[PDB]
Amino acid sequence: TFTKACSVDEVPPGEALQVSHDAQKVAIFNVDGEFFATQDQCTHGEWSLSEGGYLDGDVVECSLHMGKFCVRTGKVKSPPPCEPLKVYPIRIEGRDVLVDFSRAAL
Amino acid sequence: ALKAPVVVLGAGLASVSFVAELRQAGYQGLITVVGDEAERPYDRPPLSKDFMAHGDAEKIRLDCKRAPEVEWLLGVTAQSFDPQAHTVALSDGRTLPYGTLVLATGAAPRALPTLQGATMPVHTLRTLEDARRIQAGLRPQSRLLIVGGGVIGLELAATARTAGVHVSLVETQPRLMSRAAPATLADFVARYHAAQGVDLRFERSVTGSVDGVVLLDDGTRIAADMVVVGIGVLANDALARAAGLACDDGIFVDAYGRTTCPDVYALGDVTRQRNPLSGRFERIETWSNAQNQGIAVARHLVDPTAPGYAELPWYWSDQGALRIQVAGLASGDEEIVRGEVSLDAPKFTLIELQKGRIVGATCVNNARDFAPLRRLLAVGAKPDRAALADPATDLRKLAAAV
Amino acid sequence: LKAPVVVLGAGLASVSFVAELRQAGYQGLITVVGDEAERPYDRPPLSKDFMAHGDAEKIRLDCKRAPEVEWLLGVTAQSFDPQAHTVALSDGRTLPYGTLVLATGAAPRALPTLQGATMPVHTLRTLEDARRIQAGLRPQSRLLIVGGGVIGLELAATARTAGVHVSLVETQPRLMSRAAPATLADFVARYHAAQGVDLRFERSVTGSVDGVVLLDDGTRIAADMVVVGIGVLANDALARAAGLACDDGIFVDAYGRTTCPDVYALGDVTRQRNPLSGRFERIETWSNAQNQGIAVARHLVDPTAPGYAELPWYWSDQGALRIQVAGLASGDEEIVRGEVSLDAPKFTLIELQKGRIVGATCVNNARDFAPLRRLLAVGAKPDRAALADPATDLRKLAAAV
Ligand SMILES: Cc1cc2nc3c(=O)[nH]c(=O)nc-3n(C[C@H](O)[C@H](O)[C@H](O)COP(=O)(O)OP(=O)(O)OC[C@H]3O[C@@H](n4cnc5c(N)ncnc54)[C@H](O)[C@@H]3O)c2cc1C
Ligand SMILES: Cc1cc2nc3c(=O)[nH]c(=O)nc-3n(C[C@H](O)[C@H](O)[C@H](O)COP(=O)(O)OP(=O)(O)OC[C@H]3O[C@@H](n4cnc5c(N)ncnc54)[C@H](O)[C@@H]3O)c2cc1C
Ligand code: FES
Repeated sequence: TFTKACSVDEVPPGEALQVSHDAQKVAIFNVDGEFFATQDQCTHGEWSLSEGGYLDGDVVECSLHMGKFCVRTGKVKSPPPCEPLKVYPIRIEGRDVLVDFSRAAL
Repeated sequence: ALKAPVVVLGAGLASVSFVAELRQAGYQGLITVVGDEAERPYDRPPLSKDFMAHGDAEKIRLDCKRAPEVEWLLGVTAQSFDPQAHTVALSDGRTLPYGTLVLATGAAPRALPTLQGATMPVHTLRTLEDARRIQAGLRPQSRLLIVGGGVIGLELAATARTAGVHVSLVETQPRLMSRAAPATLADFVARYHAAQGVDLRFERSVTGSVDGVVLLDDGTRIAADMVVVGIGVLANDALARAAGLACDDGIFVDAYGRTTCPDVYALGDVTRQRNPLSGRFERIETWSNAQNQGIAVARHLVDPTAPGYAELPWYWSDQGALRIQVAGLASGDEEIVRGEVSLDAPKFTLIELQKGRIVGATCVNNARDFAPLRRLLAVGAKPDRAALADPATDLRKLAAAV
Repeated sequence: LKAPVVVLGAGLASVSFVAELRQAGYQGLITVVGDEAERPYDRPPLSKDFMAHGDAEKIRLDCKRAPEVEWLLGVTAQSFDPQAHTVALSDGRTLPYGTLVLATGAAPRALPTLQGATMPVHTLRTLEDARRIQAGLRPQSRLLIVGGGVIGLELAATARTAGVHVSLVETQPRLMSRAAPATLADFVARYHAAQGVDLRFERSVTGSVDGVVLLDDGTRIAADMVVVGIGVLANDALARAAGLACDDGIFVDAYGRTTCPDVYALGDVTRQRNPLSGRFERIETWSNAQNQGIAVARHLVDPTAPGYAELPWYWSDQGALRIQVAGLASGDEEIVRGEVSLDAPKFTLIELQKGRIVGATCVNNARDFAPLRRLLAVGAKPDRAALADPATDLRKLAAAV
């Protein structure tokens, strides 16, 4: 069920705001105009990717161990992470940004 | 000059990181990788974390996906190589020819000789065999005695606690983590550890055991149902000294990973290289090194206009309520502090300086400072002393700008 | 081994390498490159007898055991490209090499404090670096000496005998700390002390005024001259710009190899495994240079020959003393032998480590040195009782036990 995790302004270009649906912390990023929502926790040492991390393009870097992933598929672009990020479907419906905390692919 | 065939001895993190840069830099010649362990190469750091918990060897698997058309020979030992024949004898009877040979055989743990014959179990923790074994020994109502107060004693202590084991810890130094942590952090962390259910014994010694009870030098008795020895690792350079290469508990290598032996390279824990920060040839026991020296060496092998390894040392430790990152030197003539050094909300950074220049820096639960201090390190910067201590200062605009 | 063979430097190390390459067989080309204009000479009689007579003829190395060598004398090597297999020299001449030997040794540490400071200021290492001294050691003169190192204390005692007023200030408590035993170093300060030499300690060094030499205790040390002996540093620049593994010397295995293929290194410029502690140090002696350089040449030529494997050892002539030191200065015990005498010395210190000899020392007592080197090399654990009985024959001991 799609549920509105934020606004299209809370999360601006090249930035990123977590979203804590239930206890389903979810990483939201804006890349040049497109939104891609991922699992907020780094698969290596479960550090927060939206808070503290560095999105360069569509690449999120981990500040803890400086590991790197793709925000569109959740695929590691650089270890230490061994596992890909699962990622959530995401709809924009005007000024609101929809995530269905189910169907989170991996 | 990189000449096929390429043969690597050891299938650890350095191996893996090494051959991916071989191919994923355009080298599609023959590669063979030998490892004396039987299992897909696995990341080591997660052993001290997750693994005691949800004991999954399947999420800590080194994913050698970036190394296509590599030959792995796992469960096979290398007994010897011949620098004059340019071959390696393996345990299963086979001969490996080489134009280029890479030693990346890591380091082994130096067990207890005083706990030579203990009626109780003891493990030195360095693999996904030992891992599985301690972990599964970690029951709720139980005892465990760790010997040594470095990162493995501390990291494993922490989860032993989360386990529900009443943990105590023998330390021969008057401090924990003498090898590579500022004293402030060490003194912090021990105080961290006391306030959790871990019983610390600095300055002491394991003189022996009795039946089911430990024996500190002070005659002390300790009922331990399980013991863990993390007294440190020694290089496995055995095949190296055997064949005449330069070795002093570790194999010496220059900036491209060259040994004193033509056609033979060396990477990772097994090696002794320059610390540009100190100028001394040290063994550098970090993941960080394991990988990046890995990469820097296989790309220079494929592109010689390219530089040799130059990066600066740094590592992490994730013990309990403390995500710690340490970079460069542990020692300075001045120390600067930021944040709140509390055992319940710890979130800070230490900066170590030497006549003004940053020689090092730690971060406890403060990742956002790490990267920018490391780059400051990398250019040996001497920033404004007062600004560095000004919490309104963000170290990123400082790192980034000038 | 690959011609043409090129050796950079022409000190004892290199001259022994090529003199031995030839002997060993090698009939290939060989070019040696020496920055100083001089035919290869010997350094020990520079702080010794040269100052007694001063004839360069007298302190000359035999190159006739090394026939057919293009000695480029008076030229400096500016770099080598290992990829190119070439050396760049200052005469604009290029040198292609098959095998390259770095035998550049090291240089006299300097001291800022005497940097363009009134009176003459010197270091002793080179021949030119010996006559300016020899022209300053006027029979009537004073003089001062930094560091109680092998050349400081050898020059202190060649001084005195001329009737030239020394004055030695060192930054450490005893003498000869880099290598001598503490036992040895006390007897040498009392001996020199007994010979004039106002030996000062833990006392550096500030301000020289054509009389008022430098010092932290306002002292008219008084001298027209100053010979400075504060230790030396590896000439490892070119291997360094080359990318070889260095750290105040070039790291080499027991075969002479550096981390750059086809490049070797010998003598004082190197850092090698000392088999007593098992550490890589600079072995800055006359015997290592000679011996290491021979053993590198020997295994290069013959494929089977074993690597270099001597334990350190040196000597020092200081006045009447004839000091010979073997191995490490200390262990967990020491036995003294003979006479420890002020005016007519003759004794032997042997160091032990959990009962095995690991060190020796002999002063004006050379028949005993030779056997202890022999027991020092096998790892012997002789009986300590017998070692101390002055009737025990150390040759008898060595040549059998
Ligand atoms: C429990 C633990 C926790 C750690 N935590 C951290 C951390 O938080 N942060 C950090 O920065 N670092 C950490 N490290 C350090 C890091 O894991 C090492 O720096 C890294 O593993 C170095 O790997 P390597 O490939 O150089 O050597 P290894 O990883 O040991 O690889 C060597 C391989 O070679 C094999 N081998 C050896 N001899 C032979 C032979 N003769 N024939 C065939 N195969 C041979 C070995 O058995 C092994 O398979 C940790 C290490 C451990 C053990
Ligand atoms: C005055 C003095 C007295 C000593 N007395 C004793 C003693 O009693 N006992 C003892 O055991 N030891 C003694 N020693 C030490 C011993 O003589 C040295 O260990 C030995 O000379 C070193 O051998 P080497 O050939 O490696 O070096 P060196 O003698 O330094 O020769 C190396 C040569 O390389 C040349 N070189 C350097 N760079 C270049 C370049 N770029 N191009 C070309 N040429 C270059 C140098 O100029 C030098 O001539 C003494 C040393 C000195 C200076
Ligand atoms: S937690 Fe992100 S790479 Fe370690």
